[PDB]
Formats: sequence, C-alpha cells, structure tokens
Amino acid sequence: SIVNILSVNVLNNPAKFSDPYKFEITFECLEPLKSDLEWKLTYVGSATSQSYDQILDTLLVGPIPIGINKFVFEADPPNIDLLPQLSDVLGVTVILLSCAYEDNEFVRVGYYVNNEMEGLNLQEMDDAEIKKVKVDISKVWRSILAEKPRVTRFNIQWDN
Amino acid sequence: SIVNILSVNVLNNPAKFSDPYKFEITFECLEPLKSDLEWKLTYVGSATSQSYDQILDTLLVGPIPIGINKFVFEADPPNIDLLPQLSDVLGVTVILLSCAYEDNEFVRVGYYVNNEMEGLNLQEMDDAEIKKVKVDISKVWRSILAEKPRVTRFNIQWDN
Amino acid sequence: SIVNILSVNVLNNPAKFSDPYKFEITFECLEPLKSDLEWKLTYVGSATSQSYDQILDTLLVGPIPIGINKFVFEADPPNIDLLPQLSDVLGVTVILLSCAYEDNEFVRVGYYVNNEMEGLNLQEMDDAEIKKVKVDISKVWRSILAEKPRVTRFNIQWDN
Amino acid sequence: SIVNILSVNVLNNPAKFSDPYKFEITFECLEPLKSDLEWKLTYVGSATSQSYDQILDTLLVGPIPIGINKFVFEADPPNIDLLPQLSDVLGVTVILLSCAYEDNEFVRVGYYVNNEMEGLNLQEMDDAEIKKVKVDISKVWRSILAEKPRVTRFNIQWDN
Amino acid sequence: SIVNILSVNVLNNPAKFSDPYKFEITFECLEPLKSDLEWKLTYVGSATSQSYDQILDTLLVGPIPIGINKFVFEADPPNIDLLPQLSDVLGVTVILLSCAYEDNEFVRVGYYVNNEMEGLNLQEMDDAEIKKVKVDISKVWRSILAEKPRVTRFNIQWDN
Amino acid sequence: SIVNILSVNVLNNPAKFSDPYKFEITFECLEPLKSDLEWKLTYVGSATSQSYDQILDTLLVGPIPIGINKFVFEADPPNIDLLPQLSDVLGVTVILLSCAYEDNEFVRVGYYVNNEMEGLNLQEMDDAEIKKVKVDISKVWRSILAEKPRVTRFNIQWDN
Amino acid sequence: SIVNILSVNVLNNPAKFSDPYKFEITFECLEPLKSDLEWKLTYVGSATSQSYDQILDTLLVGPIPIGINKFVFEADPPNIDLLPQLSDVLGVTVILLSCAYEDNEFVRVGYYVNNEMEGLNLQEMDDAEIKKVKVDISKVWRSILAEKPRVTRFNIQWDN
Amino acid sequence: IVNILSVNVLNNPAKFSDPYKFEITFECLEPLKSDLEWKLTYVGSATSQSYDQILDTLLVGPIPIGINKFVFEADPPNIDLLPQLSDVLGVTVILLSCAYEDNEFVRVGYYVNNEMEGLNLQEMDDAEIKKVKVDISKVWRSILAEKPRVTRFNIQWDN
Amino acid sequence: RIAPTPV
Amino acid sequence: KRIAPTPVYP
Amino acid sequence: KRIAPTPVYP
Amino acid sequence: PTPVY
Amino acid sequence: KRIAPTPVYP
Amino acid sequence: KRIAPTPVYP
Amino acid sequence: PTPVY
Amino acid sequence: KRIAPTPVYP
Amino acid sequence: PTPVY
Amino acid sequence: KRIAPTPVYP
Amino acid sequence: RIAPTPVYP
Repeated sequence: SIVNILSVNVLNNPAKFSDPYKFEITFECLEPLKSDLEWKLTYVGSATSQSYDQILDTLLVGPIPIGINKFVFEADPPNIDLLPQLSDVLGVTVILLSCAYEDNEFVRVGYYVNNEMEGLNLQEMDDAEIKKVKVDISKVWRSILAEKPRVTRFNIQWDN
Repeated sequence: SIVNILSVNVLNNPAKFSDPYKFEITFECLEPLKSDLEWKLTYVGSATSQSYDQILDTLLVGPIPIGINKFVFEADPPNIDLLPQLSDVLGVTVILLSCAYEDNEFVRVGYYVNNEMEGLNLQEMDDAEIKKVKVDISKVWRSILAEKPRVTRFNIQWDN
Repeated sequence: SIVNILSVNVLNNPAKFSDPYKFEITFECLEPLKSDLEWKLTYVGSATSQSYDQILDTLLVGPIPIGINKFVFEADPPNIDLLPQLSDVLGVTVILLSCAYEDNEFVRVGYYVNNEMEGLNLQEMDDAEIKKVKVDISKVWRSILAEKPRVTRFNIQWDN
Repeated sequence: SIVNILSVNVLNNPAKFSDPYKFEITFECLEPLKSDLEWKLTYVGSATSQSYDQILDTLLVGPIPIGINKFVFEADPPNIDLLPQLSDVLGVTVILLSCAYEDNEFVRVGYYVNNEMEGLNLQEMDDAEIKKVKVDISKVWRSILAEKPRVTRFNIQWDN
Repeated sequence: SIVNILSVNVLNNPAKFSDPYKFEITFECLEPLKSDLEWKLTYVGSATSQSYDQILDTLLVGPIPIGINKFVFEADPPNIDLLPQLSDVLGVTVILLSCAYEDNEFVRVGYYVNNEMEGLNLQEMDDAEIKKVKVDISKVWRSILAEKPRVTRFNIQWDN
Repeated sequence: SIVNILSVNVLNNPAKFSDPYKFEITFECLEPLKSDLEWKLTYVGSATSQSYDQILDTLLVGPIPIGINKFVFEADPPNIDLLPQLSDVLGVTVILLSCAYEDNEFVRVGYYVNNEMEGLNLQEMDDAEIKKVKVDISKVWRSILAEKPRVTRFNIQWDN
Repeated sequence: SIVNILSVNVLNNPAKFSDPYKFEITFECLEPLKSDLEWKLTYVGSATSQSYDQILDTLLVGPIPIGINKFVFEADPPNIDLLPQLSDVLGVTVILLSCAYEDNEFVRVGYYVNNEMEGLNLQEMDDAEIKKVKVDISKVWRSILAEKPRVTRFNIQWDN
Repeated sequence: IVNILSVNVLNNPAKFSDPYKFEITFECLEPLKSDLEWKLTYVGSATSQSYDQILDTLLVGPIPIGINKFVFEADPPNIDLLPQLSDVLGVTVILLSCAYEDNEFVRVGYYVNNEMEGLNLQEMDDAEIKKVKVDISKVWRSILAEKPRVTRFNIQWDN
Repeated sequence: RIAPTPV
Repeated sequence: KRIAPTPVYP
Repeated sequence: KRIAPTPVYP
Repeated sequence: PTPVY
Repeated sequence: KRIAPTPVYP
Repeated sequence: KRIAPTPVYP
Repeated sequence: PTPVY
Repeated sequence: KRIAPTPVYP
Repeated sequence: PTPVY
Repeated sequence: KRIAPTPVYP
Repeated sequence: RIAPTPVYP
C-alpha cells in the first residue's frame, strides 16, 4: 500500500442528521500516481441488507504528488425517504469512508455513529418502544466516533 | 493506590447543552474501604480561570466492595448565567470527572467536549465573529470526546 | 520474502548537498540466494513528476550469506543541473533507497531530507520568496530524517 | 502529569553551529496554573564535567490556560570560548531542554546532536587525529536528533 | 508623457547567443528636455526571480530634439556564468529594453526570445531531458520576436 | 498593466443554475510578483442595489512567475435564499470576475448571463407574468456570454 | 449582392435540445425583388459526411420591402433518430442558417453550438468515454455561440 | 470555405538545412470530397521564377467540418540549385500554399532572414556580400512568421 | 410564408 | 445523595 | 505522403 | 479576454 | 466532482 | 484556498 | 494567420 | 523574557 | 515528544 | 557611453 | 559490487 491514510478528522461534530458531512483527510504517498483517488462515503441504512446502502457522495482527488497531503471531503447527508423505517436513524448506525484507485478499493474506514433526538431518552427504551417514537428528523443529532475507526485494507495493483 | 477507574462511558451522546450528563463508571478496588467514594463533575467555564468552574453535582458511592464494580452518575447541566460570556458554551470546552476519598482527591479525569449550534458553521468563523453570535442555548448540542480522557492521579493515605 | 532490511544508519549527517550519501545497511537473509542484491538510490527532483528522478548510484551486494549481514552504500550526490529549478533543493525533499533481486524491486525505503542554506531563514519565508532565492549550492546542507523510514514491500519470485 | 509535553519540533535543522536554536514546543495542561512555566536550554560542553554546561537561554511562558498550547523557544547558540577544547564541538554532543514550575524541574528532554565540519571526514578519524583538526567554527553544522528524545520526569508539587 | 517609443528594430537576427544586441530605436519627443534619456537592456536569467537579471549595457541619449528621432543601441551579450543552470539559455527567454529620464523608468519593453542549439530538437523533448543537454554555447542562436513587444508605461515628472 | 488577461473561457456552458462555474483564465505578467493574485467571482443579485451581491468564491493564485500562465477557477453557484425574489434568477443577470493584488482591485470582467427554465417561454412574457412563474430551480439553466465581456481596469501600486 | 444579413439574434438561449430554434434575423435590401427569400436551417449530423445533414425547416419571407427589415425564423429541433449515434449530440456541433433567391444559395451562416447533459462533466472525459454515454436527450441543453457567425457569401444572378 | 487561422513555426531560428516545421490551423464548414494539397516553395531568385524550389508537398485529408490542425514538416532548400551560394544570405522568401483539386486557393508568403556565424551582413554592401565565402553549415534562418502576406484565390470547391 | 416588418 | 454500586464479574 | 488533420475544435 | 475558438 | 489535494508536508 | 498557476508559454 | 503566443 | 502561549485546542 | 511529521 | 540621436522626417 | 561483512550473535 502506496497510499496510507494518516488522519481523518470530522470537522463538524456533533451535527444535525441533515447537515453535510465534512471530513479532513490527510494521506501520504511515495510515488506520484497517474490517476486520481476516488473517495466515497456510504450510509448504512440497514445493518442486515446492503440494498439500503446510500452512497452519499463521491469525490476524485488529484493529481497526487509525492508526500503528505490533505483535503476536505464534504458529503451530502442521508436521504430519509430511502431508509426502511424512519426510526432507523436513531441509535448507532454506520458510515463507510473509502478510497479506490482506478475503480479498485484499497482502503475502507468504518465509523460507528450515534444518533439521538431532542427530549428523547433512548437508553431506557426497548426496541419496540423505539419504533413508536414519532421521529422529528429536524431534531435528530449525530456524533461520529471518529476516534475509533475500523480500517480494512485491500491489495490492489497500483501504477504497476 | 486502592481504587482505579477502568472505564467511563457516556450514556447520552450527543446531548443538548441542557441535558443532564449520564456516565457509566466502572472501577477496581484492591482492598475494602471504611468510607464512601465521593464523586464529582465540574464544568470549566473558563480556560484561564478556575473561578468559573461549576461543580455540577456530587455523588457518594458506597459501601465499596473489593473487585470490579460500576454505577451510574447523573449530573445536572451547567448554568448558562455563571458563564463569563454567552458564546463560551460554543466550541471545545472541558469537564472534570473527579473522585475523592475522605475529602482528598485521588483521581481527576478531564474530557474535551465539542459544542455546536444548529445552523451555525463554527469552523469557517474567526473568534471575533463567534462573539457576535446570538446564542440560543436550546439549540446547542454537546458531544463528549469520551475516548480521549486526560487522567491525573494523586497520592492519598487510604485507610492508614 | 527471503530478505528483510533490519536497519539503515546514515554515517555522514548532516552533510553538504554535494557530499556523497553513505549508508550502513543491515539485512536478514532467510534461505540462500544464487544471484546478488541490486541496491539503488534515487533523488526525487519533483513532487509532481517522476521524470526528474536522478538515479544517484547502484551497488551489487553478493554472494549473499544466510543470516545477518551489513555493508556500506556510498552514493554520488544529486546533480544540481537536473533539477526543475535550483531552489527546489531547499526545504524538505525525498530520497528512495531501494533493493531488487534479478531486476525485480522488492523493497523501497523513502526518507525525507531537510535542506538549509547558510545565512537563510527558511521558516520566515513563503513559496514565492523561496523560489526567488539565489541558491549557492556549496552553502547548502542536508539532514536525512533516518528515524522515519517510509517502507514499501513488493512480492517477487525469488529463487522460485 | 499536570503538564505534558506533546511535541517538540526543531524548526531550523540542520543549522550552523552558531545559529540560534528554534524549538516549537506543544504541551497540554488540565488545570490553569498560577505561575509561568520556566523553560531552559543547556548545551553540554563536557560529557564528564557539569561545570562546562552552558545555560544558553531561559524563557518564561504564561499565563497557562487549560488545554493544548504551543510556543517557539528561540535560544542563543553555545559560546565557543567556554568549551574545554575547540574540537569538542565535533561529533555527538547533547542539549537538555527542560521545564520548571516555581523553580522546580518537572521534565527534562535530552537530545543527541551530531556535528560535522565542511570537507572533514570525521568517521575515519580516531580521537587523536580529531584534535589536530583546525576547527573553523563558521563551517561547523549541527543536526539535532529530535526524533529520539530521552525524557525524564520529576514529581513536583504543583499548585497544592 | 513627453517621450514615446515608435519602433524598435533588431538589426542582427538571428544571432549567436554571444553576439551583441543591435537595436534601431525610433521615438517621439513632444517638448524639449533638459536631461539625457537613459537606455538599458536587461537579460532575464530567471522567470521566478529578479536577482538573476543581468543589466547588459546602458546608453545615454542626448540632447533630445523635439520630433521623431532615432539611434542605434548596441549591448553586450549575457554572461553564461550568472545563469542558475546552463540549460536555461535554451528555449524561450526574456529581455527588457528600458528607458529612464533622470533616474526614473518611464517605459519598459519586454521581448520573448527564442534560443536553439545546432543539432538539438527542443520541440520533442520534455523539460527534464532538456536539463541533461550538454550545452555548447557557441552553438546556440537566438531570434528576438521583435514584432510582439510587451510595453509597460510609468508616470514620471518630466521637467516639472 | 503589469498583469493582463488574455483569455477567459467558460468550460461548462450551458450549465445548471446550481452547477459550479468553471473558468479557465490565462494571463501574462513580466515581473515575478511578491504577492498572490486574489481572484473573486460575484453574482449580482439586484442590478439596482449592491446589497444582494453574492461573493460566490475566492481563489489565491501564486506565486506568479514571468510569462504567460493559466489556471482554472471553480466557483460555487449562487445561493438562491439570498436573492430578493425567486424569479430574479430568470432572464439576464450579471457576474463579475475580478482580480486584486494586495487587496487592490486591478481588473473587473463583467458578463451577461442568460437564464432559462425548462418548459417556459420567457420571450413572450412581460415582467408581471414572469414574477408569477413558479420557479423550479433544478430546471433552470444558464449560458454565460463569454464572448462579450466588459473589461474595466484600475491603476494600482504593484511591487513599486 | 442585393440582400445582406445585418444581424441574427437567438431568442431562446440556452434551450433544450428538443426545443425549437427561434432566430430574429435583420437584413438589408438594396433594390426591390420580385420573388421571396428562401430561408433554411440545417443541423449537421456528421463532421465527416453531409449525408447526416437534417434540414430542420424552411421559411419563405416576402414580398421584400427595400431597406431594413426583420422577421422571426422558428425551426423544428433535430430528430435524434437521424444521428450516426445518440452521443454525437454532445459537445460542440454545427448548424447552418442559409438563404436563397429562386433556389440559389447566396449566404450561409454557420454557428457552433455547445451541448451539455445534466449531471455529466464533459471536460473530465475523453472521446472514448463520451461515446459510451447513455444519453438521455430530455436532459440535454444547447447554447448557440451567436457572437461568432461563420459567414460565406455566394454570387447569384438576382433579378437580371 | 477554408480559412487558415494560424501558422506557427515550431523550430525558429534554425539551421539553413534543418527541415521547416509549420503547425498550421484551419477551419472548414463542409466535409470536402478531396484532400487539401499543401506546398512549400523556396524562392531562389526574387527576379526569376526558374530558381524556385518546391521543397515539399503534403496531402491532408479527409477534411471534417470544424477547426483542425496539422504539422507540415518540409525538406530544406537544395543549395546546388541556387544561382550562387551567397544568395542564401540576407532576406529571402518562402511561400506556403494550399490548393484544392489542383487549384491554388491560398498563398502565404513569409520573409526569412539568413545570417552566417561570425559575419556582419549589416555593414556590407552587395559587392562584399557576393565575395563571402559561404559555409552553409554556419548559416541560420529566422522566419518572420509574425508578418505573413496572405493572397486568396476564388475556386470551385465541391460545386 | 410571412412578411418581414421593416425598421 | 448516595447509592451503592452493582458488582461486575468475572 | 499524406495525413489526417487533427481536430482542435470541436 | 474572448475564449480562444 | 474533483479537487486537488492541499500539501501539508513538505 | 490557493493554487499555483500553470505555465503556458514559455 | 499570426502564431498564437 | 516572557511570552504568552499560542493556543491549539481549544 | 516527537515532531508531528 | 553617449550618442546623439539622428532625426527623421517628413 | 562488494561482499557484505557478516554480523552476530
């Protein structure tokens, strides 16, 4: 792995469910790459079913000079109408930040994201009582657990 | 040292500025103890001054069994009036989780805490424009950075 | 992989820009090998283009005993005429120490290198002002940041 | 402890023997301290005898707010005339960067420093032949091994 | 403005790099003048820096008659030693024809200048390979693009 | 006139109202300026009053070497909430491309822009019927008349 | 030549690919004419072959007063089925506005026409990639570059 | 129907005997049936046409509608075909023309200035110039590409 | 077919 | 205010 | 000798 | 400042 | 959408 | 936000 | 037909 | 000789 | 206390 | 180094 | 080209 992510820093935390995600991402690269880095953020809408994944945004970053570089990835919030249920926004959910070179994924950082609603004590409620909640999305805030990323790395064939 | 904190956990995160703090604290106790543990949580109103501290609440915990134990410590929110300036609530601020034995502080865990207001983009503002912001406190949410505690220890005479 | 670089020490540090590089390299060899190790050192002329790479020197090391071995790699300095501009020598630049087996690169250690000019305060200066410097190369000294190797391994078919 | 050094970064490296030292030092403090931090830099003139120690400069830093702060410590170079012998400047020597609270030392970071002279191959020479070298101090450069600090910590009584 | 350049004409084009510059300059003068015109020709050694400028020669012109007048301005060639890199003479470079009145620049005419070496095909080379070219200066010829002057004007106090 | 704009070319035309503006600007400069060029793009929200002007984006370009250079200026689209009425996007509006040096504007390029909505025949309507138009902004396209720029120049102190 | 086009203004610009072309043509007539002017508009389907030419519409203008006259030419859009491929609509294509007198072409005004598709960034793409586009023609907008007519006159025997 | 928008001399100055490399850009609105016929002629006597040298020819096609360009690399003049060798020196002319179906429609003449190493042509009159012992490998040219004289001719195109 | 309106 | 803690095993 | 023109625009 | 084509 | 990275070091 | 210019000529 | 630069 | 710290966080 | 890069 | 300029008519 | 100096324990 010729590209190493050094830090990802979430610039706006906590934020409204509906605010754009802003990540300042610093990476190191040894050789100057021919192509862009294709980054992407993915909201995981159902823990069980991949078909509720929302690709929130993507971003090409380039050209890539040797050394340590950073950039801000501003991505759109999830679309509330694509969730299986509205109440699924609450509690812990996941986002996956990833990067690909020439349409091949080389790293993926997963974040747990905690979501709470104004005036609602979520820790007492059991899963049945949670769904009955009348979710007002304009009153849901997130905090990304940026300090505890789960990194997965993939071997790809770079500019060889 | 007889008692050592193993883990603290923020139950309600993010939260409104005005929400009470809920902490699940787990700790070890090597020999049994005559007196109670005295817990306390403090909101740091000012970086330069200790006199804007607000002892949010206190909790006596006891009797102390040897081993590994846990309790919930619920603390009142800060009082906005006792702040030097209204805009101080915004950005990163600090809280101090502390425990004493027989009126002597033995451990002090500091946390940094992010504070954001709905509709306000703090990141792109400079300090002087932040001062101008008309803070509506019912629109401010905190996220305690519970994964980066700053522990300080103090030597005390326990049961001797 | 049959060969692994244990350590590399820079002998003449700091040194003049035009002084040869002298590295003491210690490596481990698991099985025996028939051919030699092909060492190489490359001065990186441009962050944005590999075309300004100067292969400073190469060195054949062999026959490779098994176990734990060291040698000295002495390599010519960069040729100042081959730079995109004379001022690019200043500040932090890169070099790439590399090894191959039968023309196949199996390991590449990159180092950052500070470069300062007598009488010149680089910190007080901005890009524009640096480019405007009248570089006297004979008054330029480097320091290789040897404690921070950037390692990259590659899979090769050794004696197989 | 109450004050933790997080990073020290040598801004001007390598540098002429006679250039001022410039350190950018970043530290963290939980409680707001009543007094300044007294910083001090010390050139170690003889490894054996402490009486050749040159306190190059000192610097009071304050007042100290809670949180992470940094500063630049610019100190004067060693005085050549206070060394036992001129040729002592060559090879590896030491500086001690240290900090005190109310005249009590709580941390001390030691750095090895490597010193070379234009056109002189120091690595070949044995200790007798080194002294014979006619040291031109205007042609001696240093490189501080800032990546390999030796930290020492001392228990002091802070504002208790 | 009292003096205005009407035409400049390069007498010796193409020319060897080393050949002196021969300019036939024609200009208008609206009212008569107490002092001499001070002409000057500068070779631009560096695109990014003004400190590789070479004031090739100067010429006093006077006394100035009202009307349309003309003179020949012969200037020494550039000195190859004062170039940053030897290969800088090749390709497009710049010269600045300038006129002042009583030590104040009132006009500056810039010209781009093509430079080619016998046997070298510069158009199919990249910059990096150009740097490798062993320049033989006595085989380099220039063509000043005398039909595309880049004129800058300055306001001055003439005989007020 | 130390910097002159030779061409500005709108890369994406026509374009959605809310797509960013992408300008390829080419300029010429004969001295290596000390400072960056400060570029700005302003959407004129009311042709009558300046209070609805929106500074869409800004971009520093430097350092500036001698020669003909170019860059791409990608600016954010206008904010529709800031317009007096929603129907003002339609028909001809204006944008201003300007560049300052050291906070002094030296050139301003105004452009007419024509704005049309899908399904709507603006030509046959008079102001009264246009105000009635229920604007769907995602159906509004622009075309900048990049062929007819009105250029305004201002005298400034440069590095003189 | 008794008739000369003074100006042509495109009323609906930008427009949808499938929106009719609306031109306001203003022309000068010297002597009187007996027959009408035969206007035509042609969408050029292929750079390499006149066979994909689509005659969009024709219009008879008459009787021709003498002096200075205007009218509106409204012409059907291109038929997408007649293209060599659906992707040829994208980028810059040509249209030919033309006039004749008793079936004799006396004037032919060519215009380049930009064509963009919602969501598609044509500048980042190459030919291969463009051809591969799944064109939704209903999301394609054009902008006619009306400030850059390419006129071609022809000699015809008018009323002689 | 075909308009030249720019011609750009890629290698200038150059050795007398280096080939001419012109990057020519033109515009055309119809897809012509035939090739464009390009030609570069060295004028060896300004007085008499019998010393003209067609240096090279190039067909360019097929021609699509649009603005296109190409490089014309033409052989250098043959020195054995000049009336005298000293004629290479000073200002001579080349003509760049295009024809369509063997009918010239455009002609671009250019003045070219020729100088020899070590020799100061400006201080000499024609007599002393003839006397010049010309070393051709020491003669360089510069084409005044900025001052073309363009001549146009009416032709039948695909009508 | 239509007629032009003069100017 | 005062309470007792719940023990935690193993 | 012969060649395709290279398109500049479009 | 017209575009090039 | 596409942006150049900002360099941090060097 | 800040970018270096791209050389066109020379 | 002048060159471009 | 005394100076004030530059803050970093907060 | 190592520098950040 | 000095020179007188030659005049030019008509 | 050279031969490496060997190193133990």
